[PDB]
Amino acid sequence: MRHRKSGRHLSRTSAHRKAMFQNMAVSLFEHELIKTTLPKAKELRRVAEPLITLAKEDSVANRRLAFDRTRSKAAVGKLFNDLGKRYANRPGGYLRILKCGFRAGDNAPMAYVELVDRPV
Amino acid sequence: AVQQNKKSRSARDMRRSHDALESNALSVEKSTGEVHLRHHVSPDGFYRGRKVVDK
Amino acid sequence: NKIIQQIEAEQMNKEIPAFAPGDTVIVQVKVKEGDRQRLQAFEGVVIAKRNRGLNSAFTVRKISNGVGVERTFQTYSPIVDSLSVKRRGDVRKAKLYYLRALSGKAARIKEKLV
Amino acid sequence: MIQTQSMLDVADNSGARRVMCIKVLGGSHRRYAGIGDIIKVTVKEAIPRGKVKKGQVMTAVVVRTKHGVRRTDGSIIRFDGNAAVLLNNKQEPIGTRIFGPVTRELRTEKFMKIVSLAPEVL
Amino acid sequence: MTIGVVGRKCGMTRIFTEEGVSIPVTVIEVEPNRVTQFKTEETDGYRAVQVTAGERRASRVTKAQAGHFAKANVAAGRGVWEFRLGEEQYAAGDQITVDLFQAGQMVDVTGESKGKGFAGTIKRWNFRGQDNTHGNSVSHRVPGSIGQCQTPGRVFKGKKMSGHLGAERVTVQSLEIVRVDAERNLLLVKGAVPGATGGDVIVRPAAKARG
RNA sequence: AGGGGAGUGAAAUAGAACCUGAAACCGUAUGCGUACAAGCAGUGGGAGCCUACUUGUUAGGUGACUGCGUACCUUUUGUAU
RNA sequence: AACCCACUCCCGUUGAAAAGGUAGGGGAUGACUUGUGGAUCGGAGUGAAAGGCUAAUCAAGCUCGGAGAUAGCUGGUUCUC
RNA sequence: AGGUGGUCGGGUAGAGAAUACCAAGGCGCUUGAGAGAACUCGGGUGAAGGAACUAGGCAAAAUGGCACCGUAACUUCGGG
RNA sequence: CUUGUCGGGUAAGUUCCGACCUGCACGAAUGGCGUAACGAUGGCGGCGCUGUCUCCACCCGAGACUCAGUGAAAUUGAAA
RNA sequence: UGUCGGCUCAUCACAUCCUGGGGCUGAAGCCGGUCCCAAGGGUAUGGCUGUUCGCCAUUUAAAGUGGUACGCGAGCUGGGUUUAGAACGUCGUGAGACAGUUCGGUCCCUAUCUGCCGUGGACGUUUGAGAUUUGAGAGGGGCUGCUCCUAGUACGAGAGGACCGGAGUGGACGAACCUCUGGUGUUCCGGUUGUCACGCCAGUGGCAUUGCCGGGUAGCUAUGUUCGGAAAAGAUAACCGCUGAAAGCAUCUAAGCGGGAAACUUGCCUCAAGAUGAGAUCUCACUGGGAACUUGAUUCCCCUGAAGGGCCGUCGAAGACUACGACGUUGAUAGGCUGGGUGUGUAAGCGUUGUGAGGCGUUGAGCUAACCAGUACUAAUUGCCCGUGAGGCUUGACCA
Ligand SMILES: [Mg+2]
Ligand SMILES: [Mg+2]
Ligand SMILES: [Mg+2]
Ligand SMILES: [Mg+2]
Ligand SMILES: [Mg+2]
Ligand SMILES: [Mg+2]
Ligand SMILES: [Mg+2]
Ligand SMILES: [Mg+2]
Ligand SMILES: [Mg+2]
Ligand SMILES: [Mg+2]
Ligand SMILES: [Mg+2]
Ligand SMILES: [Mg+2]
Ligand SMILES: [Mg+2]
Ligand SMILES: [Mg+2]
Ligand SMILES: [Mg+2]
Ligand SMILES: [Mg+2]
Ligand SMILES: [Mg+2]
Ligand SMILES: [Mg+2]
Ligand SMILES: [Mg+2]
Ligand SMILES: [Mg+2]
Ligand SMILES: [Mg+2]
Ligand SMILES: [Mg+2]
Ligand SMILES: [Mg+2]
Ligand SMILES: [Mg+2]
Ligand SMILES: [Mg+2]
Ligand SMILES: [Mg+2]
Ligand SMILES: [Mg+2]
Ligand SMILES: [Mg+2]
Ligand SMILES: [Mg+2]
Ligand SMILES: [Mg+2]
Ligand SMILES: [Mg+2]
Ligand SMILES: [Mg+2]
Ligand SMILES: [Mg+2]
Ligand SMILES: [Mg+2]
Ligand SMILES: [Mg+2]
Ligand SMILES: [Mg+2]
Ligand SMILES: [Mg+2]
Ligand SMILES: [Mg+2]
Ligand SMILES: [Mg+2]
Ligand SMILES: [Mg+2]
Ligand SMILES: [Mg+2]
Ligand SMILES: [Mg+2]
Ligand SMILES: [Mg+2]
Ligand SMILES: [Mg+2]
Ligand SMILES: [Mg+2]
Ligand SMILES: [Mg+2]
Ligand SMILES: [Mg+2]
Ligand SMILES: [Mg+2]
Ligand SMILES: [Mg+2]
Ligand SMILES: [Mg+2]
Ligand SMILES: [Mg+2]
Ligand SMILES: [Mg+2]
Ligand SMILES: [Mg+2]
Ligand SMILES: [Mg+2]
Ligand SMILES: [Mg+2]
Ligand SMILES: [Mg+2]
Ligand SMILES: [Mg+2]
Ligand SMILES: [Mg+2]
Ligand SMILES: [Mg+2]
Ligand SMILES: [Mg+2]
Ligand SMILES: [Mg+2]
Ligand SMILES: [Mg+2]
Ligand SMILES: [Mg+2]
Ligand SMILES: [Mg+2]
Ligand SMILES: [Mg+2]
Ligand SMILES: [Mg+2]
Ligand SMILES: [Mg+2]
Ligand SMILES: [Mg+2]
Ligand SMILES: [Mg+2]
Ligand SMILES: [Mg+2]
Ligand SMILES: [Mg+2]
Ligand SMILES: [Mg+2]
Ligand SMILES: [Mg+2]
Ligand SMILES: [Mg+2]
Ligand SMILES: [Mg+2]
Ligand SMILES: [Mg+2]
Ligand SMILES: [Mg+2]
Ligand SMILES: [Mg+2]
Ligand SMILES: [Mg+2]
Ligand SMILES: [Mg+2]
Ligand SMILES: [Mg+2]
Ligand SMILES: [Mg+2]
Ligand SMILES: [Mg+2]
Ligand SMILES: [Mg+2]
Ligand SMILES: [Mg+2]
Ligand SMILES: [Mg+2]
Ligand SMILES: [Mg+2]
Ligand SMILES: [Mg+2]
Ligand SMILES: [Mg+2]
Ligand SMILES: [Mg+2]
Ligand SMILES: [Mg+2]
Ligand SMILES: [Mg+2]
Ligand SMILES: [Mg+2]
Ligand SMILES: [Mg+2]
Ligand SMILES: [Mg+2]
Ligand SMILES: [Mg+2]
Ligand SMILES: [Mg+2]
Ligand SMILES: [Mg+2]
Ligand SMILES: [Mg+2]
Ligand SMILES: [Mg+2]
Ligand SMILES: [Mg+2]
Ligand SMILES: [Mg+2]
Ligand SMILES: [Mg+2]
Ligand SMILES: [Mg+2]
Ligand SMILES: [Mg+2]
Ligand SMILES: [Mg+2]
Ligand SMILES: [Mg+2]
Ligand SMILES: [Mg+2]
Ligand SMILES: [Mg+2]
Ligand SMILES: [Mg+2]
Ligand SMILES: [Mg+2]
Ligand SMILES: [Mg+2]
Ligand SMILES: [Mg+2]
Ligand SMILES: [Mg+2]
Ligand SMILES: [Mg+2]
Ligand SMILES: [Mg+2]
Ligand SMILES: [Mg+2]
Ligand SMILES: [Mg+2]
Ligand SMILES: [Mg+2]
Ligand SMILES: [Mg+2]
Ligand SMILES: [Mg+2]
Ligand SMILES: [Mg+2]
Ligand SMILES: [Mg+2]
Ligand SMILES: [Mg+2]
Ligand SMILES: [Mg+2]
Ligand SMILES: [Mg+2]
Ligand SMILES: [Mg+2]
Ligand SMILES: [Mg+2]
Ligand SMILES: [Mg+2]
Ligand SMILES: [Mg+2]
Ligand SMILES: [Mg+2]
Ligand SMILES: [Mg+2]
Ligand SMILES: [Mg+2]
Ligand SMILES: [Mg+2]
Ligand SMILES: [Mg+2]
Ligand SMILES: [Mg+2]
Ligand SMILES: [Mg+2]
Ligand SMILES: [Mg+2]
Ligand SMILES: [Mg+2]
Ligand SMILES: [Mg+2]
Ligand SMILES: [Mg+2]
Ligand SMILES: [Mg+2]
Ligand SMILES: [Mg+2]
Ligand SMILES: [Mg+2]
Ligand SMILES: [Mg+2]
Ligand SMILES: [Mg+2]
Ligand SMILES: [Mg+2]
Ligand SMILES: [Mg+2]
Ligand SMILES: [Mg+2]
Ligand SMILES: [Mg+2]
Ligand SMILES: [Mg+2]
Ligand SMILES: [Mg+2]
Ligand SMILES: [Mg+2]
Ligand SMILES: [Mg+2]
Ligand SMILES: [Mg+2]
Ligand SMILES: [Mg+2]
Ligand SMILES: [Mg+2]
Ligand SMILES: [Mg+2]
Ligand SMILES: [Mg+2]
Ligand SMILES: [Mg+2]
Ligand SMILES: [Mg+2]
Ligand SMILES: [Mg+2]
Ligand SMILES: [Mg+2]
Ligand SMILES: [Mg+2]
Ligand SMILES: [Mg+2]
Ligand SMILES: [Mg+2]
Ligand SMILES: [Mg+2]
Ligand SMILES: [Mg+2]
Ligand SMILES: [Mg+2]
Ligand SMILES: [Mg+2]
Ligand SMILES: [Mg+2]
Ligand SMILES: [Mg+2]
Ligand SMILES: [Mg+2]
Ligand SMILES: [Mg+2]
Repeated sequence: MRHRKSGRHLSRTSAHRKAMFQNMAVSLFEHELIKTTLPKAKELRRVAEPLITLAKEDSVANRRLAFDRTRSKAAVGKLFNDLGKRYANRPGGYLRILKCGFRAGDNAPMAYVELVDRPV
Repeated sequence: AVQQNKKSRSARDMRRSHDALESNALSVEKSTGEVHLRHHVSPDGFYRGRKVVDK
Repeated sequence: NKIIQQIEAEQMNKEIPAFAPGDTVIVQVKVKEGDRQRLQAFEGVVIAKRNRGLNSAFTVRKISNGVGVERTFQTYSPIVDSLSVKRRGDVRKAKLYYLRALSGKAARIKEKLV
Repeated sequence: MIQTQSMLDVADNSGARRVMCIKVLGGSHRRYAGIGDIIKVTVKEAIPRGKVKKGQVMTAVVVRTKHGVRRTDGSIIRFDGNAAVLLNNKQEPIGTRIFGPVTRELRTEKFMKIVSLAPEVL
Repeated sequence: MTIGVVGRKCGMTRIFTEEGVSIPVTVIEVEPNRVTQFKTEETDGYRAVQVTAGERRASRVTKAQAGHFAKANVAAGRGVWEFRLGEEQYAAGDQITVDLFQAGQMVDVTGESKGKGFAGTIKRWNFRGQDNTHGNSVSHRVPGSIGQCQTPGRVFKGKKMSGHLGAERVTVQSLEIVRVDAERNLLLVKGAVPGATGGDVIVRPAAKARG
């Protein structure tokens, strides 16, 4: 049974699931548009979106908290300087998911994840 | 465990009466007339009258 | 769950002072041994607590006549007539279940003076 | 809850130190004995000049359990060990003193004698 | 029996009596039921009343159901139910609230039990497991034997096997009404009610009663 | 890769895995039958429908319904076994 | 510990493997383990002895000959009246 | 997932060529994606009992280091 | 014959230990009777420990299930 | 055609062990003995032994007897027995033997068909559709102790001790549930060992079985909580009758009228019109033309496709895939956000005290999964496909 439970296993251990979403969020902040499998994109918004919320208030304790959850110095600086000021007046919903077909190799459903207000 | 008699031609064709394939939901973009999967970005990179990825 | 909250909120009128795990408390328990109604005292250290509104509870532990006994009280039950803190304890944990394996002088709780 | 092969100490002064449950009485296929339940025990250790011997089969009442007993308001009382009181053929205690506290579920007509002798009744 | 109300299961709580007793209680919210149709002997055979409760948005109501709901000026709700009444009179548009019940008043509650997906014989039928050691080979929770040798030489119909502990319709009998709330439209019933929070339940007077 | 034309040839459905090209086996098209019915699948009877021409005492294809009906070989006193 | 071995459970049994794996186990300066080269063989060899081993073959190896051994025993034996 | 002789063999802990985390160097084991039923395999925790299991404590749980104190019957006087 | 009989151990012991002698059918280098140390050796009994069990519950990975690709096996007189 | 015993799961008979109804008794009562009716439901745990049995210990209302390949190894085991090793007694010159002992000794198979447990697709139910239904039929369930009152009454010299009727509380079994008591909770919070890294200090992160641990939310769950077995009606069994002749009496029977059991039919719960005998009720939708005939339940073309269904998407205490349930901008379906709740237990930085480890303050701080409430910030498109165009004929009765 699974009643009222959140979270996908994705056929990994809990430690390897955590490392993978840590990597995915770092890539998303750096490139602002990435392509991945649809189930992975839906579990990613429960990790990346709370990090953008935390960067709205800039302080030493917040930046350390962001670094503990993204062990990346470039990601901590992209937050707190660009993301967090761009979404200061945005009440959630910072990333958007769009289905984009299937892979040729294994017929896996794919999706686009991008930030809502990319400068371009 | 294995069969004691071989299946007839008719018997195995009845098992395959559920093997048929269904079709997909296709839509046409009003701006360009291009066919795409319903609720999916088109192969040219459009969705709901907007350019999303531009290849 | 919004209307269960209102049904439970009408049954919570007792005073219920503030205490913490590790405190030494005295609980007056209502006993009816027939028609006569008296109060009994239960003195011991609070080893656990449970904050759930109407379903709140706390467990206290004592040594009666060379035998350890511990009772879990329902906080808003009418059987709990009153409660008072005798001493305050200085502990780091929320549940003091390690006191079950300690017996005499090793089971003492430091006192929180202020 | 007490079942066969459970060891429990003696809250009486009848000379026994440890007894083992060998039967839970009062029903076919009955599994557990709680506080106030009559059981059949064998004496495992005894005092040199007690009034019971080692290897003697007799009847006891369970007086104190680690599983505990629940009250009508939802509360529960637990103890740090299992204890029993040995009884004779007419179902009265064999000793003359009772050590440790007991509970109010024991205030029945047939066990009211041992309630009075108990230092504390919880 | 023969008449009841439809409600939603809100959850469980306690009532503390003044003498210090805790009563386990299930809270049932009964929105006031509305009479949609009345069936009599001469025009349907049997004799019953058809009822609805709740609300349903207009885009989700069909034209066949809108016309049925409009013969009685009664408005559309979620679901429709009948109660097989013995000798009672009701007219289209009538209301039925918690006011047909009192404190005391043993009642029957019917619901749809929680669904376990596909259960084994140990959980579904309370079979007993085999050895976990002493040489057992990949057969710890398996059902064992299912028949005999050449005589009959088949499995008997109704044999207990595995699959789908149901989300079925079950009835719990002789439950005591602790509190009737007419202003909040609440029924407080002692004990457990089948189903999950938010499910549909039917409350009827107890069929056995007597004792 | 493989094909559709065009050409060569008496002939490419003689195209190089190349004379002829059977059977098992696998398909596409058309006609009739088949979703309340129990078994060696056939046979005696038999309506209806389709096709052809001599327009029905005819030929071809299907076979609703119904009576009977437990494969072949070997070995045996004896086999649906 | 390495290295040599193979006591127990489980898995695997159409195996990853025609004898393994994980987890535990024994010996581990000696009657030890191991590389290279050499010697002994078919009624023969070798054997701290189990009828063990002698190229996944052993109460007498493999290969080719006598040789189409012999088989009072099973099986099969082909068109018509 | 087997077998195959010899040589080299760093750091921090450590008695160590054990073990753990790393260096130089090498690799992610040539089908993937999902979902999170029974059941099978390999594991974690478990109320109250504590061998009642079973042919049998099989399996599991448990013990586990260094220093010091202390240690029985028996003995071939080494031992135990 | 036989679970001989007596004693001990257990609430209860066809196994175990100590004896008796009626040895179906022990017996002295196919050695008799003892024996410290040793044994992945056989039998019995304790302490600790426990999912072995009462009686199973939850959780974690690998399969099983679905989708895409590749693609076996034993078996088989014919089957409405 | 795998042969004992154990485990798991059973199904039937009645020659009945308990519970139910009776006759006789060498039946005072409480207990019994024997026979008749009755198969609804029940019907031990252990010590020894490979044992089935048996004997013991302690229970129980009771610990039934048998059939089913002495039920059940393509469900498990492998202690016994019946391969190969070794030993004892006995027999044989010996190789060896014993239905005599003793220690050791590999249990294969991915389910085609029938069967069974679940869950779907197609078609039909005579125009189609949304919804609610009757009940032919079938399954489930059905056990029982003790205590008290009648009443220390009937009975009995006493000891002792009821029938009938009423109330309470248990055991075993089953269902549902998670408020409480607990378990779990590798998705929440802390402590800590070794090592590597983030330039370094501080602070953190990876790996070590989740490294080892201490707690714990939702969900799931029992050992926790609640409920159940009925009462009652009918037709009967054995049995007990009423009236009553054949046969002036007698006689339950021949005519007629009764009482009567956990068995049978209902009553309680669940499924149920594929019940092809395909039932019923409420409401909704569709009201254009030609052509050819082999001239009516016919075929073809143009036009027009409603009620509704599905595809698709966001999901679900629903789920193997399905199916089922809610929603799709006229929107709270999912995520986020904002509040709260819950858990953990006083973060970082700074300031003080100390030589330092550490302490103290800011500070019940910081963080917080699945929970509660609100909010369109993100994602649920602006679409396609099925489904048609008034529903045959005969007979009868009412209307026109
Ligand atoms: Mg959810
Ligand atoms: Mg996978
Ligand atoms: Mg890890
Ligand atoms: Mg097969
Ligand atoms: Mg077959
Ligand atoms: Mg065959
Ligand atoms: Mg065969
Ligand atoms: Mg055959
Ligand atoms: Mg198929
Ligand atoms: Mg479910
Ligand atoms: Mg259950
Ligand atoms: Mg069992
Ligand atoms: Mg078991
Ligand atoms: Mg095996
Ligand atoms: Mg296993
Ligand atoms: Mg048959
Ligand atoms: Mg069954
Ligand atoms: Mg030409
Ligand atoms: Mg040709
Ligand atoms: Mg040619
Ligand atoms: Mg030629
Ligand atoms: Mg050719
Ligand atoms: Mg051919
Ligand atoms: Mg075909
Ligand atoms: Mg037909
Ligand atoms: Mg029929
Ligand atoms: Mg058939
Ligand atoms: Mg004919
Ligand atoms: Mg013809
Ligand atoms: Mg015919
Ligand atoms: Mg025929
Ligand atoms: Mg026939
Ligand atoms: Mg016939
Ligand atoms: Mg033959
Ligand atoms: Mg023969
Ligand atoms: Mg013969
Ligand atoms: Mg003969
Ligand atoms: Mg014949
Ligand atoms: Mg045959
Ligand atoms: Mg060897
Ligand atoms: Mg192991
Ligand atoms: Mg090993
Ligand atoms: Mg060596
Ligand atoms: Mg040496
Ligand atoms: Mg040497
Ligand atoms: Mg050696
Ligand atoms: Mg050498
Ligand atoms: Mg050589
Ligand atoms: Mg040679
Ligand atoms: Mg030779
Ligand atoms: Mg030789
Ligand atoms: Mg030899
Ligand atoms: Mg030899
Ligand atoms: Mg030999
Ligand atoms: Mg060779
Ligand atoms: Mg060889
Ligand atoms: Mg020879
Ligand atoms: Mg010759
Ligand atoms: Mg020959
Ligand atoms: Mg021969
Ligand atoms: Mg002969
Ligand atoms: Mg033959
Ligand atoms: Mg032959
Ligand atoms: Mg080697
Ligand atoms: Mg090193
Ligand atoms: Mg070592
Ligand atoms: Mg390693
Ligand atoms: Mg590394
Ligand atoms: Mg490197
Ligand atoms: Mg691979
Ligand atoms: Mg497991
Ligand atoms: Mg395991
Ligand atoms: Mg494990
Ligand atoms: Mg464990
Ligand atoms: Mg835990
Ligand atoms: Mg435990
Ligand atoms: Mg414990
Ligand atoms: Mg113990
Ligand atoms: Mg035992
Ligand atoms: Mg046993
Ligand atoms: Mg066993
Ligand atoms: Mg062991
Ligand atoms: Mg264990
Ligand atoms: Mg282990
Ligand atoms: Mg271990
Ligand atoms: Mg010793
Ligand atoms: Mg003997
Ligand atoms: Mg003897
Ligand atoms: Mg004896
Ligand atoms: Mg034993
Ligand atoms: Mg013994
Ligand atoms: Mg002896
Ligand atoms: Mg003798
Ligand atoms: Mg001898
Ligand atoms: Mg001599
Ligand atoms: Mg001799
Ligand atoms: Mg000797
Ligand atoms: Mg040795
Ligand atoms: Mg040896
Ligand atoms: Mg020994
Ligand atoms: Mg024993
Ligand atoms: Mg489980
Ligand atoms: Mg799993
Ligand atoms: Mg595929
Ligand atoms: Mg596939
Ligand atoms: Mg029968
Ligand atoms: Mg009878
Ligand atoms: Mg009987
Ligand atoms: Mg009688
Ligand atoms: Mg008789
Ligand atoms: Mg019976
Ligand atoms: Mg029976
Ligand atoms: Mg029966
Ligand atoms: Mg019957
Ligand atoms: Mg009945
Ligand atoms: Mg037993
Ligand atoms: Mg035994
Ligand atoms: Mg009894
Ligand atoms: Mg039987
Ligand atoms: Mg048998
Ligand atoms: Mg039997
Ligand atoms: Mg087996
Ligand atoms: Mg067997
Ligand atoms: Mg097997
Ligand atoms: Mg079988
Ligand atoms: Mg079979
Ligand atoms: Mg098997
Ligand atoms: Mg054996
Ligand atoms: Mg031998
Ligand atoms: Mg001799
Ligand atoms: Mg061995
Ligand atoms: Mg068949
Ligand atoms: Mg069949
Ligand atoms: Mg039927
Ligand atoms: Mg039944
Ligand atoms: Mg029934
Ligand atoms: Mg019973
Ligand atoms: Mg709970
Ligand atoms: Mg826990
Ligand atoms: Mg550390
Ligand atoms: Mg560094
Ligand atoms: Mg550093
Ligand atoms: Mg600090
Ligand atoms: Mg540092
Ligand atoms: Mg660290
Ligand atoms: Mg690392
Ligand atoms: Mg590692
Ligand atoms: Mg590493
Ligand atoms: Mg450890
Ligand atoms: Mg933990
Ligand atoms: Mg907890
Ligand atoms: Mg919980
Ligand atoms: Mg009756
Ligand atoms: Mg007369
Ligand atoms: Mg008469
Ligand atoms: Mg008559
Ligand atoms: Mg009657
Ligand atoms: Mg009854
Ligand atoms: Mg009856
Ligand atoms: Mg129908
Ligand atoms: Mg039918
Ligand atoms: Mg109908
Ligand atoms: Mg429409
Ligand atoms: Mg639609
Ligand atoms: Mg889904
Ligand atoms: Mg709104
Ligand atoms: Mg949301
Ligand atoms: Mg918030
Ligand atoms: Mg809190
Ligand atoms: Mg502080
Ligand atoms: Mg601080
Ligand atoms: Mg920290
Ligand atoms: Mg403070
Ligand atoms: Mg807090």
